[PDB]
Amino acid sequence: AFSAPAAYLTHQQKVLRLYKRALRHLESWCVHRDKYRYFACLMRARFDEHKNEKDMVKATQLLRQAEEEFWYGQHPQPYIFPESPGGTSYERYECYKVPEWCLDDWHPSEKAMYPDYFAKREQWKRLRRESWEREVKQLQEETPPGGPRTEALPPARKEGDLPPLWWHIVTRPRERPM
Amino acid sequence: QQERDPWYDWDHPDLRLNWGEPIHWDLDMYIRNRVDTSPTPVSWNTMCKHLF
Amino acid sequence: MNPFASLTLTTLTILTIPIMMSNSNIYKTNLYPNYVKTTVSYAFTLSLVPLLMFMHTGQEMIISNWHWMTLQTVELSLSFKMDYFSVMFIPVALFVTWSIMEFSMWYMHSDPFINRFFKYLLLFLITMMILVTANNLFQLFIGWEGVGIMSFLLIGWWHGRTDANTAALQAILYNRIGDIGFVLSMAWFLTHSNAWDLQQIFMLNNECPNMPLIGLLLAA
Amino acid sequence: CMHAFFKAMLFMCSGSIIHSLNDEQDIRKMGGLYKAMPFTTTALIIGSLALTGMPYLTGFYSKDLIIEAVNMSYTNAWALLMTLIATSLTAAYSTRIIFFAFLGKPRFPP
Amino acid sequence: DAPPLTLEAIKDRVLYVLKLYDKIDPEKLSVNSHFMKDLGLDSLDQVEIIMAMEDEFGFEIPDIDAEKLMCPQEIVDYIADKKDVYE
Amino acid sequence: MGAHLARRYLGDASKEPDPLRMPTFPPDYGFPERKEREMVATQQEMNDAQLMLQQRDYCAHYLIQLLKCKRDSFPNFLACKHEQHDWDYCEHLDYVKRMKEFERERRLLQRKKRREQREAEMARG
Amino acid sequence: SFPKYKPSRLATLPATLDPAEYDISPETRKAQAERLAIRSRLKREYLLQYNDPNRLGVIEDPALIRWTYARSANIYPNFRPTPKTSLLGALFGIGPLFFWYYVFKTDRDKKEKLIQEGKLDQTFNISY
Amino acid sequence: SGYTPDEKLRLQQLRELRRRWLKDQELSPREPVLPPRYKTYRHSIFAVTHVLIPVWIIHYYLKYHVTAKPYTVVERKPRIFPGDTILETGEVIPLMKEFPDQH
Amino acid sequence: SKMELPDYKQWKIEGTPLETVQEKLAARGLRDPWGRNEAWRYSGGFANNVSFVGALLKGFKWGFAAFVVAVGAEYYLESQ
Amino acid sequence: VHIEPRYRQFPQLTRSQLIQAEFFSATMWFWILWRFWHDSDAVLGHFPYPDPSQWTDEELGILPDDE
Ligand SMILES: CCCCCCCC/C=C/CCCCCCCC(=O)OC[C@H](COP(=O)(O)OCCN)OC(=O)CCCCCCC/C=C/CCCCCCCC
Ligand SMILES: *P(=O)(O)OCC(C)(C)[C@H](O)C(=O)NCCC(=O)NCCSC(=O)CCCCCCCCCCCCC
Repeated sequence: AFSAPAAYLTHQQKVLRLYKRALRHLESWCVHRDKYRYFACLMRARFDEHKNEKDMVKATQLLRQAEEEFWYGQHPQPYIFPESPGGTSYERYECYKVPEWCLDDWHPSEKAMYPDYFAKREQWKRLRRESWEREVKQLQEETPPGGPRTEALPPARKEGDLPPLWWHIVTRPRERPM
Repeated sequence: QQERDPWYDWDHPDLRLNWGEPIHWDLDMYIRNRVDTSPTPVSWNTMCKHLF
Repeated sequence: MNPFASLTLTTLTILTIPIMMSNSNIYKTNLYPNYVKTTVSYAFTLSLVPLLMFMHTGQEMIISNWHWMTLQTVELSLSFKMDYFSVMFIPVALFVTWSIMEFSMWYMHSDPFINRFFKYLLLFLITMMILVTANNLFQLFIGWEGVGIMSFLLIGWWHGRTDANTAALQAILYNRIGDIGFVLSMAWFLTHSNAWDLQQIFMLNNECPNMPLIGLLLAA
Repeated sequence: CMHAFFKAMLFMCSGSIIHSLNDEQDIRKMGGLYKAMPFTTTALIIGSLALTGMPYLTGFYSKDLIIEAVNMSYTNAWALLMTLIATSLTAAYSTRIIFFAFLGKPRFPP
Repeated sequence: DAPPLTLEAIKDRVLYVLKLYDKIDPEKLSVNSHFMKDLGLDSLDQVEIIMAMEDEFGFEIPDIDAEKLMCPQEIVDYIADKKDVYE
Repeated sequence: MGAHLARRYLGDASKEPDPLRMPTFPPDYGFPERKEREMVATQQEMNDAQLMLQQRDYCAHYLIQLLKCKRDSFPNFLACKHEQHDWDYCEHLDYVKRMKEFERERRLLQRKKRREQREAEMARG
Repeated sequence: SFPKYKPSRLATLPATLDPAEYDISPETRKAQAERLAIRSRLKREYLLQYNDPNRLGVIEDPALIRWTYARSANIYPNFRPTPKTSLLGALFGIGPLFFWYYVFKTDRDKKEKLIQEGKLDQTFNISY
Repeated sequence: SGYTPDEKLRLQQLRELRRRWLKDQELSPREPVLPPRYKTYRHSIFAVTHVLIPVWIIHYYLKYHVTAKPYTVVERKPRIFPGDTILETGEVIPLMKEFPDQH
Repeated sequence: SKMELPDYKQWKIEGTPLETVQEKLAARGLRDPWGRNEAWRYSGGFANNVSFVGALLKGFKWGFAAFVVAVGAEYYLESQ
Repeated sequence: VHIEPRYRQFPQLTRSQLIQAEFFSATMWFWILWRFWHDSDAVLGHFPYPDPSQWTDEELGILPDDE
């Protein structure tokens, strides 16, 4: 989520993702911890057996057959963490996330109810306003003429600058806002 | 959009859409609140045969 | 007057009372859940009394307090049927709701809208009581759809959860098929019996037919 | 009436389990709760016994009479057989809940 | 509800898990030790370490982000940033 | 549930009774002098007691007595055991009467089958 | 070996089971790079507008505008009378009308015939 | 494989900014500056209003308004058993006949 | 406040099904390195747990004693 | 009461909850045994089920086949 994706997954990345998914589904099948440890050791033994293979075509064929085996033997109801996309507690607190632009539409009485918070908020707003030109200049200087080849973003190269395109990442709502 | 990747930082996280990318003609029915086409552990024909 | 009717209607009204206080400083404070729970407990005892009245002599009544409208030869009035089913299910439901509300006072402590949660629970309780005590088909349908919409609102409690919204709309869809059956039954009963009340329906339908009974079965 | 009682209590027990384990609703991650949570354990055991028709609990006075009426009437044979199998499966899933939620070793985060 | 996390608590828990890993020597394990450059592990070992951390903290780290956590300090910073821990 | 179902379905339904048509023999067939059943409770008494139409059987007097006992000793809901047992015993006797009727129908049907088989054999011979 | 999984329209084919996922030509990699470049360009434009401090309003989406325009206003100008469109329109627009007309006409004719023959149960039917 | 130097540096800077932002999100000891403007007693006040007033109102409504038109409130007639005394007329409903008692 | 993590050296797979798993894997020629991280679950207050039949009979010992006492009291009262 | 969280250890239990759980389990078992002692006909039945094979043809009104 925090990392910019690449154009494709390498063979190492594919096999590692298959390894993690197979281990998780095996844990779903093997509920108890000792049984899961035993069968996970056997699974890693299989992966180690096929670890050293010079023939990339054969390695890809092994990966494909392993993927078919995983799809046949996957748990119909695999365990999902509550906050994970398939989880039960997924997106439950999205209705509680409110942004700071909505925060600055408050009435003067509401703002007066929090005098110290809004002073620091004004400091943050000044920091945002005093850096946008430097950020856009840095972005347009470092980009290739063809355009952005990837979604990655650069850091601040100067002692007094900020990383470009930082405001919403830094001021995103808390994971438990209310 | 259910088939679309949940771990990607979409511009519209709930709809799983980016700004500027082409919108499917049937987005109104393929939203996560509506018809799903994601793969299932059992084949569709097998499921139909078993249920019937 | 017999205390039976007074106490039953008092239980229903005191159930409805805290909703009127949802526009008040008590609703703005943190004492609202305890207030609603206390009201439900008092209603439970006040409904226990008519249960004792019934279990002694088997007292059953119908109360048509308010007349709504007369469609020529059909009269619709706000009528309640206080029989064995009602006087037995009301105290059980009130006891269960009291326990659930205390469990929710513990369980939903971190919810920013715990007051609204308790208001919705009390509204569901009111609609379910309307459904149970309803004496005619229109009031029964009022309770029917009231509990349906309260279920829809409470399933989708976390509005940012797409799965919650899907579940709420799915419940609405299936209950609307049931309501198709319910409306079929209501239309048949009115057309063939000139009534929507249980007394005249029972009097005139000595051999009830497949169309109304299948409508009722589909709704159920 | 009887089902309202014991099913409401069972749902409350499961909710207490969920809250105590940080919003975890998976019996594959529950475990050890028989001694970890005494009162919810005894309450859920009593509810499951009442649900399955323990000979003198709240579910006995309704389910037992219902089964007797089904067996003794001019009923559909397939309906009667399915009712009996459903009673057996009721016992089965109550055992599943108890076994995977309360017995054994912990499977929740440290 | 639950007590809030702290940077020290996160670091202690991740070092606890790593010291309970058998392939890592507890004596030479520091918070800046690299999993493959100076700890001598490999990709499957790192995947299992990330899975152990997921089990420890009760949340999932996506594969796109988990491949880059090659250091206990990196894992601590990732978890603190995701859980909004600043102290 | 019972062996009668097996006999009728996987066997001779002609010899087994028909529950929806029973009885198919005259009540005096085989009984020289048979006594009509005695009803204790009157129609007006049952109407006043408001017995359910299903409960207005030949055991209605015991049910009326049980209801009167329950109403009078209301707070003590455990004081009607003898009346409850009397009602249950009357219902048990009615049920065994029904069972006797079923068995009589079954053996009358099989006796008729034996008689018709004997007549057919005599006609053939 | 293991039983094969048959994709459907409402149960699609997973990526890990796609045969083309394991036959990657060097041109496939450059196609993926071009797609990533397009996505990165659009993302950069959107993020610049989104993080602009002086922006107050809605970042207009030409993709959304095109979708809403093609769904409503671009349909008739690109519609041609073809045998397929003619038959589908005739069926879906006329057939149901005649079907329901026949159903209701038959039902009402039977009811009126019963009324005239005087063997329809109309007791207590007071409201109409 | 791992972070590039640019990715690591940007993550470090963003994390520092985010931590400072949350620290600013913390409140002050006096921050919620509000504008100027026994247990049994509460139960007693709750009971008189919430229970006593509605029962008064509903009893008044039923006795004098609802039970002023016919058939608005209909009670099922009480069950009359043999060997009883109807109180309306001092009547004695007789007992049932002698049972054919068994055992 | 400020809870302290118990010393990590106390966690051992000995006297635990994890050592049986380790022996099976050693016979296979393999090893599992995450033994202790799961061995926290088999020691301490989680060491012993009841069976399914034992769980159902949680309060039978006191229940039967109270039942016997009540039956004796009822018998004495009926006799007197 | 404040229950301090445990790390990889059994939670801190309370004497009150322990005794309450034990009391209610004992209450359930006492109720079951007490009800079974008094009214066991609710489980084992109250009246015998007659055997129709032992009912005589004379009392069932069945005449001899030859007659
Ligand atoms: C009498 C007329 C009606 C008869 C039935 C007509 C069926 C028409 C179906 C409705 C069309 C749907 C339009 C849009 C509905 C809302 C959008 C939608 O598709 O919601 C999908 C939503 C989400 O799916 P999930 O399982 O929750 O997966 C979520 C994963 N994250 O699922 C639904 O709610 C759709 C359910 C529709 C059921 C359709 C068939 C219903 C069965 C009817 C026949 C059975 C009759 C019963 C006989 C009773 C015997 C007396
Ligand atoms: P680290 O960076 O050292 O990783 C080393 C890797 C693996 C990247 C190697 O350098 C490598 O690329 N080796 C050659 C490619 C290769 O290893 N291919 C084989 C991969 S798949 C394999 O052979 C193992 C699959 C067997 C297990 C399949 C699991 C299916 C069962 C799951 C069922 C679900 C419930 C149990």
